Amino acid sequence: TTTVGITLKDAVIMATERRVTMENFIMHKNGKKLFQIDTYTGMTIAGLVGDAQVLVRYMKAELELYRLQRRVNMPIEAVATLLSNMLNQVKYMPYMVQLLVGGIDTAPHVFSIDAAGGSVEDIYASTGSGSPFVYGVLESQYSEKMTVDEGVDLVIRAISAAKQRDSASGGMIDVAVITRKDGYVQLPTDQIESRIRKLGLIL
Amino acid sequence: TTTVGITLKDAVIMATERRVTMENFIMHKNGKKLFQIDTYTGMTIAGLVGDAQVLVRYMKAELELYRLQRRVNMPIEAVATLLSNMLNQVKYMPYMVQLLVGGIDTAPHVFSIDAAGGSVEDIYASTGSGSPFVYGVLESQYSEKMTVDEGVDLVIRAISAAKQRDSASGGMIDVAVITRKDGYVQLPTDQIESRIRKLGLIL
Amino acid sequence: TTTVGITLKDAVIMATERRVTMENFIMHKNGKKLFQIDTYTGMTIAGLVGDAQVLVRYMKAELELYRLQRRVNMPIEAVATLLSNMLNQVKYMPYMVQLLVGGIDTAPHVFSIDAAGGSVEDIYASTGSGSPFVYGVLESQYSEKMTVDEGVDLVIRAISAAKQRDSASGGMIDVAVITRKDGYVQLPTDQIESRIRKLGLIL
Amino acid sequence: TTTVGITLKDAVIMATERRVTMENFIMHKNGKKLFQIDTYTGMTIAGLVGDAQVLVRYMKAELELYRLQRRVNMPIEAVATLLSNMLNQVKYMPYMVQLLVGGIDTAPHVFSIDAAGGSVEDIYASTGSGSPFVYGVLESQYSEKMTVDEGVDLVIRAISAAKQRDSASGGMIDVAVITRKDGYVQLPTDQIESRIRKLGLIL
Amino acid sequence: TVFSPDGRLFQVEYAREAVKKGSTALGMKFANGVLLISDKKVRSRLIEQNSIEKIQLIDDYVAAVTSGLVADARVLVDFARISAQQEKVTYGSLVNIENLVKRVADQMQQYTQYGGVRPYGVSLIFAGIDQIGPRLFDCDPAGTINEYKATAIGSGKDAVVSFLEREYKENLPEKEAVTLGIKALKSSLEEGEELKAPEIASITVGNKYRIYDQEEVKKFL
Amino acid sequence: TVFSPDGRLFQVEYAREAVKKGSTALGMKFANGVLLISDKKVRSRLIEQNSIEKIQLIDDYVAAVTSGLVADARVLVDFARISAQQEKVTYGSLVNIENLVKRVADQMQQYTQYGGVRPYGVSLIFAGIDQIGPRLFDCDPAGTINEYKATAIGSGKDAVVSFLEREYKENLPEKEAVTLGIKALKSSLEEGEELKAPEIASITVGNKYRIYDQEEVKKFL
Amino acid sequence: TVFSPDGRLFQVEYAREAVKKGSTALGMKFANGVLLISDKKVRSRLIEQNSIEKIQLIDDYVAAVTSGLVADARVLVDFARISAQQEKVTYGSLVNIENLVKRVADQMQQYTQYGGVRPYGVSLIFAGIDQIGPRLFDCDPAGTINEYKATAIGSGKDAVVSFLEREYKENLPEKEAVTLGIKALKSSLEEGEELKAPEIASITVGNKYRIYDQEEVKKFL
Amino acid sequence: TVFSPDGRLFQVEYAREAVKKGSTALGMKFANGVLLISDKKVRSRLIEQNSIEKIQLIDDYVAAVTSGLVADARVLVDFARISAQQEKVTYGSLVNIENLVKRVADQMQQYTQYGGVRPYGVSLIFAGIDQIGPRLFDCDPAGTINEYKATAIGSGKDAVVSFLEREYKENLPEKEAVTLGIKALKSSLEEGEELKAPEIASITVGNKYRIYDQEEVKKFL
Amino acid sequence: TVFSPDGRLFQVEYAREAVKKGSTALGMKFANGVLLISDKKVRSRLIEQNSIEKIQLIDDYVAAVTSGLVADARVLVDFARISAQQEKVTYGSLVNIENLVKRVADQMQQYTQYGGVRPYGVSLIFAGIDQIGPRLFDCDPAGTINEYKATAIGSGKDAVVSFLEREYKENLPEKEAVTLGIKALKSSLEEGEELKAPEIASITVGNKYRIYDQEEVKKFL
Repeated sequence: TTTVGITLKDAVIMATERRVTMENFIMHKNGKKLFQIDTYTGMTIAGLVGDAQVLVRYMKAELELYRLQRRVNMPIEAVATLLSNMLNQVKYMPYMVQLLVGGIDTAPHVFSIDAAGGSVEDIYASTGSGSPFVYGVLESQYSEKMTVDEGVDLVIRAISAAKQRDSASGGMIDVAVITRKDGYVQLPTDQIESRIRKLGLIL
Repeated sequence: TTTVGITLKDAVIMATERRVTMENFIMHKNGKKLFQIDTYTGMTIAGLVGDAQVLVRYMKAELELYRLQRRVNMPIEAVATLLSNMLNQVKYMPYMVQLLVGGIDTAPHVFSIDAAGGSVEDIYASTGSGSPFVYGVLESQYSEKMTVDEGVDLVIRAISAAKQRDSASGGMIDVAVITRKDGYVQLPTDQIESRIRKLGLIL
Repeated sequence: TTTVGITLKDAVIMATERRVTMENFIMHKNGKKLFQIDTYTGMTIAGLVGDAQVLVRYMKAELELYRLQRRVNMPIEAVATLLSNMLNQVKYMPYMVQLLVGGIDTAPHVFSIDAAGGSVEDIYASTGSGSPFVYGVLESQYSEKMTVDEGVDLVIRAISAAKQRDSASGGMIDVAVITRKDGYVQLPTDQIESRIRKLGLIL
Repeated sequence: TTTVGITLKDAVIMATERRVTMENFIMHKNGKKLFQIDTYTGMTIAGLVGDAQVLVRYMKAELELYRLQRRVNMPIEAVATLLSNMLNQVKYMPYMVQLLVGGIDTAPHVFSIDAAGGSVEDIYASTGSGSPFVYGVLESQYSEKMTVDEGVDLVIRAISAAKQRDSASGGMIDVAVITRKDGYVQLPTDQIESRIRKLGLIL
Repeated sequence: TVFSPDGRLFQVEYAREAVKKGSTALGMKFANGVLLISDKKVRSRLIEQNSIEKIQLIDDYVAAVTSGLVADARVLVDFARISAQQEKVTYGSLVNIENLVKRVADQMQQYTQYGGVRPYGVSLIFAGIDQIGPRLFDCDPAGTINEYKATAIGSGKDAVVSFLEREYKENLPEKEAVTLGIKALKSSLEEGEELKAPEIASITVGNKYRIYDQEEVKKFL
Repeated sequence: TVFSPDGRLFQVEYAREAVKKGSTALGMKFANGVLLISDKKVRSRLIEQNSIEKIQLIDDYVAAVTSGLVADARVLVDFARISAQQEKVTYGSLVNIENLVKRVADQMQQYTQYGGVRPYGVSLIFAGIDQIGPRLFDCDPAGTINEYKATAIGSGKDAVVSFLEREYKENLPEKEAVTLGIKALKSSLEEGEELKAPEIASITVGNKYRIYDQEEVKKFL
Repeated sequence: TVFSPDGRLFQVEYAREAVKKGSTALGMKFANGVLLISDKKVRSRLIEQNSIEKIQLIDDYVAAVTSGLVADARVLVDFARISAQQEKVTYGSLVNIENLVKRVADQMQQYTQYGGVRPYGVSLIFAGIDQIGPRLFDCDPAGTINEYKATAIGSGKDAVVSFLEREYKENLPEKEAVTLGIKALKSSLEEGEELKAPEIASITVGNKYRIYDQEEVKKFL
Repeated sequence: TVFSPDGRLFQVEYAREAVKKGSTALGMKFANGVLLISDKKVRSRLIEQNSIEKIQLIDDYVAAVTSGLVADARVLVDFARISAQQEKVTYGSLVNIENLVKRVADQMQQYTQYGGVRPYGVSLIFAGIDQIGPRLFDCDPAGTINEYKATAIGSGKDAVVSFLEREYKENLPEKEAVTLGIKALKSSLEEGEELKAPEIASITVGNKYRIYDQEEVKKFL
Repeated sequence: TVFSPDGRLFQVEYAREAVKKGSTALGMKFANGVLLISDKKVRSRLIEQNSIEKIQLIDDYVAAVTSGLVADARVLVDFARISAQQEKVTYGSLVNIENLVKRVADQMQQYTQYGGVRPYGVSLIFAGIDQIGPRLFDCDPAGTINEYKATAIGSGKDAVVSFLEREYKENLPEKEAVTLGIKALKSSLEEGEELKAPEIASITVGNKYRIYDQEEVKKFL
């Protein structure tokens, strides 16, 4: 399982593949690891499914409530922080999970969060089993001067690479791009596999 | 022990075998692993009996209460999520069990749940000691364009196979098919063994 | 220590031997392992004495109270279930015991209950140290077309065999047959030892 | 340490030796291991002194209180049951002890209770570091057709045997006989040592 | 709540008043089952009709109808509901319904003596078929429970109870039974002529509860 | 609940009134056992007859009958029931029945002094045979308990108590004992002529309780 | 809070009074959705206009409006909010809206009997579309709940309710529906002529709620 | 319970009233022990004689007799029983009896000031021989305790106490002591001539309590 | 605290009285910030001048001023203070100031219904700039909260509120806004001519709060 969030100009793109496995026993081919969490933000799950899912629900509801009560959306740094607090608070009986949360408020952001509530922002970050491989192609071809369209390709490549060197990753790679103009939008399956074909990639 | 849920067109089929053992000492030849849990939904138990049984009872009552109070049946993704929460909430002192819940609300569904509250939907999934062997024949011959009858056969064959390669599974295999039209219906013992015979299978 | 329950036509027969030991040091030659628990129901204890005993008392009273309050006897499946709930609810600090509860409500019944609340009904079942040996003879000569007399002998033979091959089992074997006509009746010592002799058995 | 209780016709005899040691360091030559617990009942302690003692005080008082309130003495099986419940109720942080309680209500009795609350009645039974030895001569010379006097001798013999082969047992052997006629009566030290002499025994 | 110099709990008495001011309902055992019937008196056109169900199921084999403080009634019903589930999950089957009602009754009885808390201003009747057979019980604010052959509650209790007291037919087959009932209900509250649209449901040994549809009831009306 | 200037608990007194307005019942030791009898005064045909059992079993060897606030009584009974089991499970045997009644007596006594709570408006008598022999005790709202040779409770207490007080025969054999009793019961409440159908049960040393069937009781009636 | 000799909880009655002195609002089902409309009566220029929102959202598919003690209404609203999230997080979906109102209702019913605590002097109505479809419920201080085809609350309840009671049109398409309502709202409280600025919001099956903008409402005004 | 403007707890006073209306009993130290005696006044033939024991044992070497509200007395006695056991199990021996009474006294004293709870309406006297020698103490509802050479309690307190106050003989040997006692008791309550059957028990240093048998008591009678 | 027959909480009303008897203060939104102004009326020369600060900071970007029972006011403020910190520590920033005030209000509303406790006899106003912009809220003892363009509180509320109600200039720049303010404050309480020394503080979007020094305020004075 590999996911990645990347920041650029006036957008943030998040993508993951979706193979859920039990050791070597790949039991589920189409899991879901990318979730819209708020009008202008998404989250990627990686780690132990149970812990991940309930955490997504909490976050989701917690956000919606805040919105209503404050009449405004919660800032990304704020959501990251809340999540940081929740995780660390129970560090000694932790939600074995690795979260990546991205979104755009006044500007784009993407924070990497660990099971002990350690929270840090970067311009792009990968999470999960295939992390290294992607971190390689990213360290290699990522440029802040890229277009939202160039990005989606990069991302797709990056993951397709990790899909090659990591048995724990696989299945249809899917991406969502969130911008202030159109909000959080998840690209259409066909369009994605199309770029795959176009890029000469596989699976 | 082996169970299997499968999805197709406008129905879902679930079946299991029924041998209950203590290591190699096969102590009970006719246990029950298939349970109807609501008018349009069923559940398969796999793992430690004590934990499994109590979970089936809780599930049973909880849904019935709900039906009465909400005047409508609880959706499949809902029961699964409910179950998910229950299990995860106590992951540190888990119900050693592996559940498969299928049913049909607006459409057929079947979810795989693990002892930590990890829940995931697929088009078919097997559970228990003989899962692999069935995942094989299923992966080999399952087609979503199958008829409710072709399915019931497929399942019987799959389970039979596992019965061949797994000493933990055994006994009379039994299936229940659930459709919106007739609801949850458990096939008559003779009709099953009949199919066994016709299929040239054994036991 | 060995106990056995056997179901037939319109009755349930239950028997156990009665040697209580501490490893090899056989300390008590006459313990009791068969107990009537209600007008039409009995139970066989096997495992840790302390736990077993207190478990029998709770069961005893709980049933009596139920009878008075509901004006009817608790159904066998019901008592099994209660026991199940009780046991499982404390799985992590279990009553190290193995119970067999037989009786006759609308029809005969016999349930095998484990220290984890696993409860399953069979047409006959053995419990205890020598279970294997008796499972052997039973598997060999039991027939649901037997008369309650043939049964009482079968049971005596079974336990007798076990006594041969298991140093943990011993002492005077004693049986109780329960029927709707006469209720729970425990056979007189002499009658039991008489059949032993006639059969050419021993001890 | 070795204690023994024996049943015969219309009386119950109990006796123990009285050496309290700390491994090989025999530190207390005259401990007390026989206690009258009620007008017509006694108890023999064996195990960890501290636990034993507190257990004797509880039992003592609990008994006296019951007499006063119920205007009748507590039956032997009752006091046994009581003890049983107490001990098992704390099996996981047990009173490391082995108690023998005998007495005579409508008839004589003698129960063996273990640290897990397992209670069983026999016609005679020994407890302690030297149990086996006594169980030997007892198994050899005990006869229910004996007289209270023959008994007292038997007991002394037994304990004297155990004292020979078990370094943990030792010191003056003392006995108390309890009958309905005279109640619980502890035999005079002299009368005991005299019998020893007469029997050609030692210590 | 305390005793009057005449040995009475005035608060519980007053609570009874509130139930008298409630709608009228009744039930009776018949051939091989039991049936319930409540007068569904409606006002405005703006009310969502059926939604004002007076007869509520506790489980497929047991229903109850209530009269008195509506809020109180509801909470009381739900208590019965989870209580029903409780027994099932522990014993694996609700063997004797009489026990279910006893438990909800004790609940009520508690507020009859535990100081600081107002008594449940409601009475209700349970009916359905259990391990023993068709059963019918009623329960007042005091926690008093009784089993009947037939009975009623609410406003027109006295009236309707008498009619039955005189014209109740032992093992009346369902169709006639529901008739005798609707007639009895009628006579009672029918000082105001129009019976309106009564709410009726019934069950018979061997199967689950059946609620009568608008047309079917209109047939007996 | 507090002391009046004359040293009395008015609330407890008022409670007593309620029990007076309850049904009449009695019990008495005889030959080698003891019997209990209560006047089952029924109203409508619509009541489920026997279901209104006044004599209740606490255990095969001990029963009790009550008079006063029906609700309070039931709950008090059930308490006595579980309380009985308790002794059995811990000691392995209910050796002295007096204790059981004592424990239920104390429950009541508590409400006699613990501030914010109304006293149990009910009195009952327990009878049965224990380790000592046949036993008969009565208990009031105050938690006062006494052992009798014979006694009654409820409405016609004074009347029937007197009858016995005069014509009670010591070791009267069962058949006549029940006779003297029913006669005594009759006299008392029988200002209204018809004794109706009495509820009677009896146990004798050596075995379990026996409840009299409709015909058998009608034989003495 | 206790029962009056006539079977009434005076406190709850008094509470109702407080609600009558509250702003007027209403709601009604229409074509394929439901709408809410409250009379936003403003005083000083110094008030921050819109900030005094009477129609509040519980969740994108369910809103509710309230009348009575403002503080009590708010706290109650928030309760409904978190309670909504609860169902969403456990079941994964708020399937039946009727349940949400039921929960808040019971919250309120508790203060009707648990001694030391003043009842919630506020009534409110919930409206939105759930799994069943468009739904409309009202709730009083007594915890009483009912589903409607259309209804109102606050000061001009009686008035406006009658207007609808007469001129309510079953499946009225949004535009006309909002018209019939504003007219109805008008007639009622409009003893004082000026309707001022009404607050209105509507949702239809298939999508999220929509709040009407100042101009859009002024169009119907 | 609070202070009157003259510094008195009226409730404790009223409680005392209740003990005055109780039976009459006494006890006195004599030769080498102490003896207790109470007037066993019986009514009906129907009472189970001896069962109405007034002198109760706390432990073989200590007994107490009580007067006042029967129930309270009972509960207070059991308390003293377990409390006696407590000292035995912790220290291994009830060295000073004075301490036992002090604890139960304190138990009573708590109700004298702890708000919402009625005072124990009973007075009792403890007698027995402890490590110090033969001892005699009395205790009232106020928790006041004192040690006597002889004293009485209950109804005829004032009378019987005066008799002793005048004719009490210091080291009177048992036989004469019990006589002096029974004489004193007689005179007192004996405004009604018949002394009936008194209940008497005595213990002497060195051994356990001895309860007199019907004939033995009838010998001094 | 309970409802009067006309639906009012007399205790909360009375509380309001206590705040009317407090000092006068006000605030209003202006150009691109908001200001707070309170009449600092002093008595003895012996007071430590400035130490009697009426305008208090909750955080560098939000202050509040209060009126009514001083003790209540203080405790309520500290609550707001820690409450503020709380949001910062969990979310990392106080995004919406409206929320802060809601919390402190809810704290007040609880004492409006939770039995045994006296409501907070104080009202206060919160002002500062948050994520939305410059904001102004007032809060009364009932827990009622609203946002204003401008408003006052304390003794001269009605007076100063009217003056603004009439002469309030929408986007008035600071210097003139404070002027209009001090003018309005004057008129009101200035039945006693001398305005004494007003306490004034203001903040503008983009930065932290600024408290006016003695001379700066004296300049507008």
